[PDB]
Amino acid sequence: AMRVTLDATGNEGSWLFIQPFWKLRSNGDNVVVGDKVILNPVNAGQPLH
Amino acid sequence: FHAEQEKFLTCDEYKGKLQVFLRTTLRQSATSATSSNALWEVEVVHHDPCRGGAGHWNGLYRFKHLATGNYLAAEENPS
Ligand SMILES: O=P(O)(O)O[C@@H]1[C@H](O)[C@H](O)[C@@H](OP(=O)(O)O)[C@H](OP(=O)(O)O)[C@H]1O
Repeated sequence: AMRVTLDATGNEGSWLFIQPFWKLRSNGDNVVVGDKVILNPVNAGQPLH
Repeated sequence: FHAEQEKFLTCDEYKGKLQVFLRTTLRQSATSATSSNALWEVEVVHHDPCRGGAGHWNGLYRFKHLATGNYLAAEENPS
């Protein structure tokens, strides 16, 4: 896997796409509280596990 | 259309009785798998039998199979 850490300043590795985990949600739809999502790093490309 | 399985709700006769199921399709586009047996008419419950109109989230609904005319319902599972 690839490492996940906490950085005070931050960098491009903090960019995370929030993708729908349910088929009833599609890109461009508003995220509703209580929903299950996938946090996919933009550069790494592998979702948080 | 059940999105998670990407399948249409269909009612058809298997051996001698009508059963409700989700039909599996080999089409790449699941929504393109359209069949006449997967057509349902939406009925809004109203105190007036002859009155329809727009539905509401808090209202009651019935589903009628267009091809066969039966109504969707739930019964006891043998298992
Ligand atoms: O790609 P082709 O060679 O045109 O064949 C089509 C498709 O690939 C399936 O065989 C079938 O879908 P189902 O699995 O849903 O039967 C469809 O029938 P249809 O016309 O009844 O949709 C065919 O027309």
